Amino acid sequence: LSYAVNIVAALAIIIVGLIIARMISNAVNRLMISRKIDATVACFLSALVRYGIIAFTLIAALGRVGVQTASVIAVLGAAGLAVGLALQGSLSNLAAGVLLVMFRPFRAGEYVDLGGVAGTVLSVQIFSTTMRTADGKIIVIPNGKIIAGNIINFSREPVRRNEFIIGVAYDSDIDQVKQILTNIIQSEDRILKDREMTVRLNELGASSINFVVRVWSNSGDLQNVYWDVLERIKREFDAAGISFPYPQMDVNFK
Amino acid sequence: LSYAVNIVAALAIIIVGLIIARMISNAVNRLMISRKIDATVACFLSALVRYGIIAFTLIAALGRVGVQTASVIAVLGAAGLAVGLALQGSLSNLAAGVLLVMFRPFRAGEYVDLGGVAGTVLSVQIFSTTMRTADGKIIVIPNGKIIAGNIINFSREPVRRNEFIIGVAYDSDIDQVKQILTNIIQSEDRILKDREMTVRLNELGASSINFVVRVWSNSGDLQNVYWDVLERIKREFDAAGISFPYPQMDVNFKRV
Amino acid sequence: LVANQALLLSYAVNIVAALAIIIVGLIIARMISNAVNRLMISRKIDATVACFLSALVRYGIIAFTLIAALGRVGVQTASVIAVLGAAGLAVGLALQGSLSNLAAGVLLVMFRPFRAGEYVDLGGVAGTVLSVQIFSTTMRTADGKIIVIPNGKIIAGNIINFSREPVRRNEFIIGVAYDSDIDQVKQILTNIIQSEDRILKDREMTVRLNELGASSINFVVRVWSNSGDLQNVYWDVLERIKREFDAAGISFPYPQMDVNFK
Amino acid sequence: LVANQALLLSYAVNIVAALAIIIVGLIIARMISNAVNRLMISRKIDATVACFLSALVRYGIIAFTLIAALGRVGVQTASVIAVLGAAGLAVGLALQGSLSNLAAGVLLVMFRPFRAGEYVDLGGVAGTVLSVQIFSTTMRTADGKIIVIPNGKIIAGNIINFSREPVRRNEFIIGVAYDSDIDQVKQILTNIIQSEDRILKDREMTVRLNELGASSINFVVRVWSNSGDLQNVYWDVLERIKREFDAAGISFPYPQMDVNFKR
Amino acid sequence: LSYAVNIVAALAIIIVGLIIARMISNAVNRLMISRKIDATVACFLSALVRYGIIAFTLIAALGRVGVQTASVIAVLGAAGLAVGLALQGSLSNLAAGVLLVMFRPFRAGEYVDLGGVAGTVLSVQIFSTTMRTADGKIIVIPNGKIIAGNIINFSREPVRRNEFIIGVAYDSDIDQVKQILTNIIQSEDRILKDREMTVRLNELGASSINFVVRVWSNSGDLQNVYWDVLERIKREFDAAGISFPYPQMDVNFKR
Amino acid sequence: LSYAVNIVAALAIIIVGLIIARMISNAVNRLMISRKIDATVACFLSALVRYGIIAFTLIAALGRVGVQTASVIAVLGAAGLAVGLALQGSLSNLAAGVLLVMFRPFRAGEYVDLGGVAGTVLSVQIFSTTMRTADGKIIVIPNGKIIAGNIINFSREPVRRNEFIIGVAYDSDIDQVKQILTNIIQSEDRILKDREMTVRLNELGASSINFVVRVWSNSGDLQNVYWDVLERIKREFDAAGISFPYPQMDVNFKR
Amino acid sequence: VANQALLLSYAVNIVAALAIIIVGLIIARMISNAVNRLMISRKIDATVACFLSALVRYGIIAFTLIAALGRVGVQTASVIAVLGAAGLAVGLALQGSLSNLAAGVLLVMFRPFRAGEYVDLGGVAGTVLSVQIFSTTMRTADGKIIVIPNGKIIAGNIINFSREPVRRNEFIIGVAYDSDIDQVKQILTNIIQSEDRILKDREMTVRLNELGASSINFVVRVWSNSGDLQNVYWDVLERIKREFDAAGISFPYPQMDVNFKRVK
Ligand SMILES: CCCCCCCCCC
Ligand SMILES: CCCCCCCCCC
Ligand SMILES: CCCCCCCC
Ligand SMILES: CCCCCCCC
Ligand SMILES: CCCCCC
Ligand SMILES: CCCCCC
Ligand SMILES: CCCCCC
Ligand SMILES: CCCCCC
Ligand SMILES: CCCCCC
Ligand SMILES: CCCCCC
Ligand SMILES: CCCCCC
Ligand SMILES: CCCCCC
Ligand SMILES: CCCCCC
Ligand SMILES: CCCCCC
Repeated sequence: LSYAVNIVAALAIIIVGLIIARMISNAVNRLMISRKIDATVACFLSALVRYGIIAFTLIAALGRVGVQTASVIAVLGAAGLAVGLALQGSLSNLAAGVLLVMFRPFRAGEYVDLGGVAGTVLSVQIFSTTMRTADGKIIVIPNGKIIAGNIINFSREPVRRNEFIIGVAYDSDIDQVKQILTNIIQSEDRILKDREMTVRLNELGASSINFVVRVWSNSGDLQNVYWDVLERIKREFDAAGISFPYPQMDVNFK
Repeated sequence: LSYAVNIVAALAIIIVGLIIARMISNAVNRLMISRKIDATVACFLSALVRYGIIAFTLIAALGRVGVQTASVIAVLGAAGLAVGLALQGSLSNLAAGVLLVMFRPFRAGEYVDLGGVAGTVLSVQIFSTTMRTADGKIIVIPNGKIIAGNIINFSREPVRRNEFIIGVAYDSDIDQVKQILTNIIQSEDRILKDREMTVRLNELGASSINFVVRVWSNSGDLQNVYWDVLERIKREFDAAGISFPYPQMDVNFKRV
Repeated sequence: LVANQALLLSYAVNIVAALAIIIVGLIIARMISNAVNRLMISRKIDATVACFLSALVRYGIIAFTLIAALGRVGVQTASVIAVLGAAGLAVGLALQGSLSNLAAGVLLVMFRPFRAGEYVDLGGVAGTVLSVQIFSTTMRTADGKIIVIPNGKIIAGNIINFSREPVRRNEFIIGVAYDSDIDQVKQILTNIIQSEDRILKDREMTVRLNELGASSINFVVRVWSNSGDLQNVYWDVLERIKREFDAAGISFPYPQMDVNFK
Repeated sequence: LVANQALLLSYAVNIVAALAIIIVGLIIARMISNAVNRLMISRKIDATVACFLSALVRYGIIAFTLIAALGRVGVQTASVIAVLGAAGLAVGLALQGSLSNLAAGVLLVMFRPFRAGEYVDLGGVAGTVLSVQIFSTTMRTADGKIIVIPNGKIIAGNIINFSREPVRRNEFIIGVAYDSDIDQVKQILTNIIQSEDRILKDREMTVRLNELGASSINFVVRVWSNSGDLQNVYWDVLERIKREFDAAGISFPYPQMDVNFKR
Repeated sequence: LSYAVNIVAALAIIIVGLIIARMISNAVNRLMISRKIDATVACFLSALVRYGIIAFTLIAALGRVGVQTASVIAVLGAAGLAVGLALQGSLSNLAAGVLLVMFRPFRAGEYVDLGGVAGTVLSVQIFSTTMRTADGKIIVIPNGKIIAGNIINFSREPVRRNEFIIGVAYDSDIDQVKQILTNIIQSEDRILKDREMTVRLNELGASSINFVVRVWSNSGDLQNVYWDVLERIKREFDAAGISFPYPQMDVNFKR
Repeated sequence: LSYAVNIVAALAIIIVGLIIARMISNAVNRLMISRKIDATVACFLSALVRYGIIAFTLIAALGRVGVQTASVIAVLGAAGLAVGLALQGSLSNLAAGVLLVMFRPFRAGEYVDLGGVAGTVLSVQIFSTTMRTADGKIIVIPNGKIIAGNIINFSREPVRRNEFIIGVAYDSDIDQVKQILTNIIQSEDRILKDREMTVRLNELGASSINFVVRVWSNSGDLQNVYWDVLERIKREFDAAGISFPYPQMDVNFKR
Repeated sequence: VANQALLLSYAVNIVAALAIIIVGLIIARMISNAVNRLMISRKIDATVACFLSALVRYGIIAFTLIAALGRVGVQTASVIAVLGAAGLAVGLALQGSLSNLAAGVLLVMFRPFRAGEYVDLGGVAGTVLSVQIFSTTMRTADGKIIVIPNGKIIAGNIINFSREPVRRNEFIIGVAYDSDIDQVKQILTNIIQSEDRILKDREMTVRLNELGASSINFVVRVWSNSGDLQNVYWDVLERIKREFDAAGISFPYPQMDVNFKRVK
């Protein structure tokens, strides 16, 4: 009879194998964490070391009860592949997560645009990243999607550039317009003077002459510099009698 | 002759194998559920443990009736692959379902936007999620599709931000306009005063000066704060003689 | 080789055995694969799922049979697997789309996101479901067109169901001249929706100034009715708004423009 | 090796046997694969399905034949599988699109979402179906263009069929000036569609104020007719709406604008 | 020592195999071309018959110098796969080329639209098709791309259909307008009279009443029938005092 | 002990194999280049012949130190596959490069449009093609991308066709307009007279009658013929009192 | 306790298995560094030499594990299967990065752009800062930092604004329908003749280009050095304005002929 002996041996092997798997796979895990390898990378790789051993164990254990060696590979292969398909997206997001943490194209707290979606990063989870839009919406984007696309970071550079486009009537003095605009941006102290300070006639529009003005400020200042400068342009041009034209039209009666 | 003995043995093995499969695969299932592993994950994995054993059983059983060991693998392989292709989408939705339950980017009852489709979540089924739009339509979105895309959640933050853009005639007093607007948002108690309260000249438009106003309120209040504040802006500006301009045009006459 | 006929009829026996095996195998395949099919159908498993799975049980046995049968005429065991493998794969590619539609068909039947007779929108295509066939779903548009959409395509996308909820919501946006009394406009609109008995009064009844438009003030009105009523409530309420505002001297403004002569 | 000719003609026998096997195999392939083909066609299985499946039965046998034939000249059994495998795979890739179109062709014939002669819209392309070939479908547009669409592309997408239903629905949207009598407008329109005998009276006959437009009030009119009638019912009804409204002094407004002068 | 004998045998086998490959693969090629099988199909399939034999030869030849039988399959497999990837697009274009030749959805000289690109087909090469646009641009489209998409053929039907849409002022006589238009298309002999001849009030536009006119002519005539008919519509309506309205607008003053 | 002998033999085999690989793979390379096979094709294929031999060498060499024959295949397989994935895009661009050189849908110096990007081709590198836009931008497009899409060639045909669309007021004499336009294109010698010379009333527009004019010139002339002809149309119509209408509108007053 | 002949008997294969792993790991280190130095010294790219050396390393660890696990009875096909799966798992996870890695090499190797050049990579323009292992960083004209994956970059078009030393401005000027075509051209030609930053040995187009709805449109095309392009446009444009105003050439507003009626 002595089938009983193989059946208990098969269980013994499974038990001994499961235990020797736990320890070898923790040993390797501590070893990589202590060598400053990423926690998730060390985790993922240790999990493989674990199941590699369970696999070898099942092969030997099922082997002793006559289950053939190719059959175990085939079956486990299928199982692995089934799990593989189910875990596929997550595995990809997992990896992206590691790379975002590892290379930090953005950091929690930075305003970014990830595929036409902008807001301030809260956190980068294992599989996805959370951000808060300027108006309090919480957006959750999968890590894989993020890393496949462009990452625009508004916060990384300390200094940024406003552009104004102002339209004035076709009969404005080009010199006066420029002078006034230049005075405005000269007197604004939040405008960096050691950088570009463009003030030019840019376009001959349908109903107006368009002047471009480009001026750098610190990120923090950018918003208010625009608003403040714009209000001055309004008041100054009104004072100087420079017209902001409405839509124009020549009409020919019959 | 004694082929009969292999044929009965083959059946015996199938029967004994099917029974020993049931129990080993339930044992492992209860073990996972009791260790607080997800019900669907524990189910999926147990189903594999089950068929792994049926596979080993069929190999040994068909083996004893002379069907070769590689033939059984090939055939079962093909079958598995056939089923694999058919079950592929669902398997992916199944997994997404687990992750939505597990990480709860949204919860039943939250207003969300899943790929340009907005409404309040009813439930997250095994393969798909159901929501009701603001006007009573029921939308059913596959879980996989949801988790591949962005998940905008309107309900998660307690505090949210209205923006108003008001256009006034080019001859309005910038100071007056701002003052009035500021008085309106100061006197509204549903507007959080410890947060942003922006009131600025924002744009020199074709026919109007455009002021932006940005003010935070609780999610619940957001809708009505907008409506209420807007109606006041109208009445106040009308009282103060601030003009909401119609489209403008300078026309220069001639005769042919 | 006239005289060398001991090893001749010797082959004949394998050739007949090979046929015998094919025949016996084909018969034992039919029965085992029907037995399994009845077993599933009787255990309340879907007819198509039970069919699909039984078909596999069938060909698995024909495969084993061909291997053994071709085997006894010397065709090697790996060759039969390779060849059948290729054949299977060829059929596999040809049947791929259908297999996917087949599965979607099962799931639409099984979970019924929609039911025959419901107005639905499947990927920007709306109409009333007629049936869900094995591979595709048929619907009739509001104007009598028959659209046939593959099941797989349906289940991959969103399914908007107009019919599932018993109660639905109309939105009206009405534009009135900038000199209208905000209070009067609201009052009139509120009277209209109060007096409409098909408008559910225990639900939202919004009437608000919504937008300061280029040429008009825009009021939003939002009011729930039963699905069946929704269409006619809109039409009826809209006609009243027209007649009432006209009576009250509330102007629906045309496009506006201030023109400055030069 | 002049004298060493015992082992020479010894190879000749395998070489002729190899050819004999190829020949016998090719012949036994032809017949077995025709036998199966007639069997399917006679059992009312599709001609193309029966063809495709028979072609596999054929080459399966040629494959077994080549293995045994090349085998008897020492070419090893795994080598033949590998080589034929590659060849098969090469052909596989080249034939892939067609194989998919072939299958779609079968399904279009088999389920007939459309039939030759029906006006259909296949992925934003409309016209009257001429035929469904093995790999693609041909249609003629309303203005005489011939479009050829691959079968696979057709079956992956929506199939809108204009011809399947016998009865279809016109919608008219008519804009009248803001000072029109809502009752009069409706009455006139209703009279027009009542007196049109090609408009089915047992079905919807909607005539409603639908939209308050920028320059006009818009009335919707919806009325069912037989497919054949649909075109002319629209034209005929529209012309009447014009003449009737003109007679009744109901104005079709031009674009409107209030203009406020200054200097 | 006698390794030298295996090494020469290995070369002998390679040489004998290469020669027996050439002939068997030409024999098969002539057999197919003579049985009216496509030149490219017969070529492609013969090339496989060739390398199948070189493969068997290398296996046996490398075998007699001790290189194991699975190793040769693995290595050649890899090589084949490397070439496979590089040749993948072309193989697909090759096949499309065959099918375009074989089924001729279009023929050289026909005006066609292949995926929103129109012009007159010059030729269908092995991998791609060349056409000349109406204004002398040469477009080269890959065969695979062509066969995956729609093929609109303007030249296949002998008879085609013009549509005119004419806008007239809201005060035009519907009967007069129709009559005039009908007279114009009746008197045009290049307009097929046994086919559709639609002349109807089609649309109540913002500034005009729009009449549709639909009339069939031969492909060759279509262009000039349109131009000629259009000029007559202009002259006739002007003569009859039917107005082609400019953009309209009702303006309501104040100040 | 005599493990040392296998270890040195293993190295000997690697060395002998590497050397016999170099020569066999150069021999094949010269053979192809001398038979007028493309330099890149001959290169790619020779590289395979090389590594095939290194593979056989490693199998035999690692074999003699006890590393099993299936293990070497598996490992090298994986390595090959790793390199395969990394080299995949380039391999595809490589092949496209060959085909663009080989079939020359365009040639350096031709103005072409490759997927909505136009300019003059500078060169076709191994993996990508460089062009200069009309305004001095250098665009670099991967070869694979190019060959997958349409290739519009402006330079290939020697003769090309201008189309002018001119709008004149609704009260213009159709005959006069045509006559003037015809005189203009008759007197232009850079307009080929043995080809199409269309001058027709084409469209009844909202504010104007639109005449189409279509006339062929040599590629080189096309640009300036358009400019020159257009300026004449302006001066001639002004002289003849033919009006280029501004936007039109009928306005109906109320109070 | 007594059955200890076959007990310590296993211990030897277990220590041998470890010995093999250790000896294999060490002989892997050196062989894979030896190959790495060999490539780097032969002027092979640092990343290519790295990637290939890493394969040489693990190939040896693989052979080592097979032999080591082999001596403790773990069968030779099992080790291949298991390592295969592991490799494949890692393969999938590393797939995107592997593709970006390769693109990184090719961008460095062929330099379609160089740090400091203004480029447009898939409708995104700015000046390149650096090309990292997996991605490229650029700064937009207004101070935004964009990070684009290398693979995405090489799959698409690369427009380089900085590579050519000479570039071409186009001006389109609209003048009233009653302007003298000759005068307009003459003035424009004088402007571009007198601008010294405009290359005179190259195209200098000034033509009537379009008969627009409300204006005649003249095109002007003129080459300058990359550095000059911006300011040449601005300067030339301002002159066109002042000159035309002086010469009484009108920049027309939108035009319309209006035909009055009196409804009743
Ligand atoms: C290889 C994993 C150890 C951490 C690497 C950190 C790299 C920083 C790149 C900026
Ligand atoms: C394989 C033969 C079965 C034919 C199916 C017919 C279906 C008819 C539906 C209209
Ligand atoms: C095997 C049949 C299960 C059906 C699921 C029902 C869910 C609504
Ligand atoms: C393997 C290094 C080659 C580098 C070639 C450089 C081409 C510009
Ligand atoms: C599929 C779920 C995996 C989660 C690991 C934390
Ligand atoms: C880690 C769990 C694997 C199966 C998920 C469905
Ligand atoms: C739960 C049913 C099994 C899947 C076969 C389609
Ligand atoms: C074919 C889908 C199977 C259903 C499992 C719940
Ligand atoms: C039922 C027919 C099988 C499909 C082969 C194309
Ligand atoms: C008809 C045989 C297939 C040929 C592929 C190019
Ligand atoms: C690629 C050619 C296939 C033709 C089958 C009729
Ligand atoms: C037929 C040539 C082989 C392809 C290598 C680019
Ligand atoms: C990539 C080379 C293929 C060329 C065939 C003529
Ligand atoms: C020639 C280098 C091989 C590819 C590794 C990135």
